[PDB]
Amino acid sequence: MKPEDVIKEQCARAKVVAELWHGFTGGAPKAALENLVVEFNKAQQGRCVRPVPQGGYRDLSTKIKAAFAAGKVPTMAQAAENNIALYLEAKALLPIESLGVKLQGVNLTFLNAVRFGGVVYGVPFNKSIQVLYYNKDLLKKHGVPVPATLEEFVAAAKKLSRAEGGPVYWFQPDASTFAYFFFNLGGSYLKDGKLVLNSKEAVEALTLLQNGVKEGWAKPITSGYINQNLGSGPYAFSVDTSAGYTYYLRAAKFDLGVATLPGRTKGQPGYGLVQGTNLVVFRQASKEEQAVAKDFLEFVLSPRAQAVFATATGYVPVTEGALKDPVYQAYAAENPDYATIVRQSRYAKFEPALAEWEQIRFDILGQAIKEAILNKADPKAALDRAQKLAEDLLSSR
Ligand SMILES: Nc1nc2c(ncn2[C@@H]2O[C@H](COP(=O)(O)O[C@H]3[C@@H](O)[C@H](n4ccc(=O)[nH]c4=O)O[C@@H]3CO)[C@H]3CC(O)(O)C[C@H]32)c(=O)[nH]1
Ligand SMILES: [Cl-]
Ligand SMILES: [Cl-]
Repeated sequence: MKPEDVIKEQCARAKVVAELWHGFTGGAPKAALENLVVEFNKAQQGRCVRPVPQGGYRDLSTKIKAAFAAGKVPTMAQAAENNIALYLEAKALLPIESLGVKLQGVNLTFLNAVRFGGVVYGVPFNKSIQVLYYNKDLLKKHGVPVPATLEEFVAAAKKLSRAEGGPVYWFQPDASTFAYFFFNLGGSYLKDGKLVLNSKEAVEALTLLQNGVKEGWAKPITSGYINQNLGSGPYAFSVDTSAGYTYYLRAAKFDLGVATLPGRTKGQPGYGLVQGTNLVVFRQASKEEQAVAKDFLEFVLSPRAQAVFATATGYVPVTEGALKDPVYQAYAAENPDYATIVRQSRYAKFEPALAEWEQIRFDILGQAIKEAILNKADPKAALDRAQKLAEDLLSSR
């Protein structure tokens, strides 16, 4: 009896049903969301949440845009900060504090990101941070400390790749992995208000990755997630979302390590990219649906819900109270990777919260990165093309 079957039964008997459109395809993220919902729906008297999978996040934004064109929107959806800026163009979003949802205690790294013109429009829900995954066994085998600096990280990848006859730093050639190198080389996407994709720190970041392919220390992954490719050739390291934790744990045939990111110096860890989503509440929803959403949002921000969701997934607990919950404490005392995830969440950067950013990051910036890595395009030429295509897209709206 699958949690989604139990939810279908709950919603059938309910007097009111708030749909929640999401981008979890399966694994621990989809399961944790549904177990949370089952427990919520049990607690209510004929008022229920119905999670509806819409594919991935890009499929979810496409289906939400189509739902507006049809005039049939869900009560709630997942939304990254760029999707919030898009939905605010249509004044489609209910301010969260208008429902009476208390947000005291929500980590300000997460709450500042959902605040637009001083108004909170989203509840942080599944917020990830990039971490350093590694092969504890392969580092021990060659006497290599877990690198704390970018310099150390490059040296380790060179040493281990030479020892093992193959590139040990695995990466997707995408905007998320670029962001780690960009940010920690001192890059910023906004210069005096303007989006800039071809800055010298962008060129430096893409050049480092392309040189790591050429020098035989970096392995581009082109088919599936890094965790779906383990087993083929030697693996030492990747830089990847904390929501990958359970997928890495299931796939790895070696002893898996999680570390804080290599930074410019030992003074501080490297910044990680914040990914994952907020829950938003649509204005088009019925007052009765919005009251369900208010209850469900106060449930999701409860310390026990935050403790169960974060320990099941490797998402970052979004509240201070979650770290004080005994279920979280018992997990963390048995598994030091939860503390390492939280520690990394202190050193956290976001991508621009622009309405156009989904298209930009995938179809323009993502594409320039694949052109340089997979087709050996000059990094500067590839990013100059991305700059002009982004400038054309921004000016057209
Ligand atoms: N639409 C839109 N997408 C965005 C934006 N910024 C980033 N992203 C995408 O969000 C994923 C990170 O979100 P996160 O919740 O941290 O992680 C996801 C999955 O990544 C990850 N996962 C799933 C299966 C698996 O084998 N391994 C695994 O790691 O687990 C989670 C549940 O699906 C990136 C990765 C991507 O999905 O492949 C493309 C990128 C944005 O601004 N807009
Ligand atoms: Cl493996
Ligand atoms: Cl990308």
